[PDB]
Amino acid sequence: MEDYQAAEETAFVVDEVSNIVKEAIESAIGGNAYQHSKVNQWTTNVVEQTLSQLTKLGKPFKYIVTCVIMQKNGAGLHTASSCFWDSSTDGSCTVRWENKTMYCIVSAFGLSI
Amino acid sequence: MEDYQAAEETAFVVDEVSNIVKEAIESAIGGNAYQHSKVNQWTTNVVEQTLSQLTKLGKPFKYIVTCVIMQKNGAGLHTASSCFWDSSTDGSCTVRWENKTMYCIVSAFGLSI
Amino acid sequence: TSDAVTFITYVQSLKRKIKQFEKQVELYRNGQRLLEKQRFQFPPSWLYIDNIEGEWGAFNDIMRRKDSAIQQQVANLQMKIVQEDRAVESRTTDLLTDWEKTKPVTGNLRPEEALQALTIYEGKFGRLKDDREKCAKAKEALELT
Amino acid sequence: MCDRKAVIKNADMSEEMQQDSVECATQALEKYNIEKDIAAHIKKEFDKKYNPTWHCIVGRNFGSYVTHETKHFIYFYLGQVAILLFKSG
Amino acid sequence: MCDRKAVIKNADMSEEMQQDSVECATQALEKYNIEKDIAAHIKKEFDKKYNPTWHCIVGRNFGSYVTHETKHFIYFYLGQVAILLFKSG
Repeated sequence: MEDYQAAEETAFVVDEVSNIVKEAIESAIGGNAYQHSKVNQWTTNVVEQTLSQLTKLGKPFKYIVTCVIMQKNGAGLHTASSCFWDSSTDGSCTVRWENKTMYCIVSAFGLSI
Repeated sequence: MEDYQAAEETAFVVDEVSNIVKEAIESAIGGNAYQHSKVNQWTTNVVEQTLSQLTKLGKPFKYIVTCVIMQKNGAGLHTASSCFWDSSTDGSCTVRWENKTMYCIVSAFGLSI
Repeated sequence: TSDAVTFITYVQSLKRKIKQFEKQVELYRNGQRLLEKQRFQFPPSWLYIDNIEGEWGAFNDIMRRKDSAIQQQVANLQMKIVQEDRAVESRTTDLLTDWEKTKPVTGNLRPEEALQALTIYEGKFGRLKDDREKCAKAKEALELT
Repeated sequence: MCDRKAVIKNADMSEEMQQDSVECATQALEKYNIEKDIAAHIKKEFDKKYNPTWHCIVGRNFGSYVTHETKHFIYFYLGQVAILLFKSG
Repeated sequence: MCDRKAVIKNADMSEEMQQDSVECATQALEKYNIEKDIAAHIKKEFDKKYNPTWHCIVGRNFGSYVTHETKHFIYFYLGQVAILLFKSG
C-alpha cells in the first residue's frame, strides 16, 4: 500500500496538471476578449502560473509549458507532438480551451529527473 | 582537448537542432500551400522526421518536439515556452518558418537522461 | 450524429424534390421563354431567370459534392453506433439483474419507501428505454448498419 | 430618361441589392462614358454601401469565371453594356 | 507557336509570375475558342498553382476596376485579346 502511495506521489498525474492548466488559463485569460496587446501578457501569466503550480506539487519533474492563444477567424488549428522518453515515469498533458473569439492550447510536459 | 570534444558530443547544440527542424519541415511540406485536411499529415510528418533524426544523433537526451501549423488569414502568431530544468545540460530550440499562406513553428526540447 | 444522420435522411428526402423542382425549372425555363417572345416588361424586383438558374446549378453541384462525400465516411459513425448499442445491451442486462435482485414483492417492505425505490428504478428504466429506442431509431435512420 | 431595361444574366443575390445595382449602374452610365470609370464608380459606391470588397467590370465583349462570396454576386445587362459585379475578399 | 507578343500594360507581380501567366495564357488561347473558357482555364490553373482565389477576365473590350492583393495583378494583351488576372479572396 505504501509503494502505491509513493508511486502516485512520484508519478506525473495527468488530471492534476490539466486542472492546473485550467486554473492558470482562467486566472490569466478569463472572459476577456482577444486583443493583440494583451496576448503576450496572457501567455506569460499562463505559463508562469502553470510552472509555479507544477513546482509546488513537489514532484521531481522538470516541467515544460508551452502556450498558444488564437484569434477565431475560421482558420483551423492543429497542434501535434510525438516525443521519446521513458513512458513509465515521464508524462505529457495537452489541453484545449476556447471562448467565442479565442482558442488556447497549453502543453505541459513533466520529465523525471 | 578530449574533454571539450566529449562535452560537445554530449551537449545540446542549438544550431544542429535548428537545421534538423528546418530539414524536417522542408521535406514534409516544402512548397505546398495550406490545406486544412492535410495539416494532420504535415504535422505528423514534421514530428516523425524530427524525432527520428534526433534519435539518430545518439545523444543521451529525451526529446520533446511540438509542431504548430497555421493558415495565413490575418490571425496572430506567437509561441511562448518557459520551462524548469538544468540549464547546463538541457536545451530548447524554437524554429519558425513561413511561406505565402502558412506558418509552421516547431519547438524541440532536449533533456539530459 | 443522430441529428446529423437525421438531416442525412432529410437530404435523401430532398433528392426527389430536387429533381421535381428541377423539372419545374425546366417547365419554367420554357414558359419564361414565351415571356420574352410575348414581349413582357420584366419588373425591377423581378429576379431574372439566369440568376436563379446559375445559383440553383451551384446549389445542386455543392450538395452533390459534399453531402455524398460526407456520406461515405460513415464507418466511424457505424462503429460508434455499434459500441453505443453494445453498451445499451450491457446496461439492459444490468437492469435485468437489478430488477431480479430488487423485487419488493414481499409485503414486509414499507409501501411508501419501496414505492420510492421502485420510482427511482422506473426513472432509470425509462432512461434506459429512451437510450435503447434512440439507438434503434438512429440505426434505422442511418440504415447502413 | 432612357429606359434601358435590365436583364440580369446571373445572380447569387437578394433582390433589393440587385435592383440597387441596376439603378446605380444606370446612373453611372448616364454620368460617365468610360467603361473602366463606370466600373470604378459602381465599385466605390457599393464598397461604401455594403462594405468591401467587390470587383466590377463594365464592357461589351468579355467573358468571366470567378469565385465570389455567397449572396454577393450579380451580372446583368443595361442597354448594350454587360456589367458584372462580384464580392470576393 | 504563333508568337503573340504579350504586350503587358499593368503589372503588380513578379516577372517569372508574369511569364507563367503569359505561357499558360498562350496555352489557354491556343486550346480554347471561347473567352469564358479561356478565363476559366487561367483562373483554375492559377488556383491550382498560386492558390485561391484568382479572377481572370478575357475580352476584346471591357472596363475593369478591381481591388487585388499586392504582388497579384496582371493586365496584358495577347494579340488584340486583353487579359486581366488578379487574386482576391
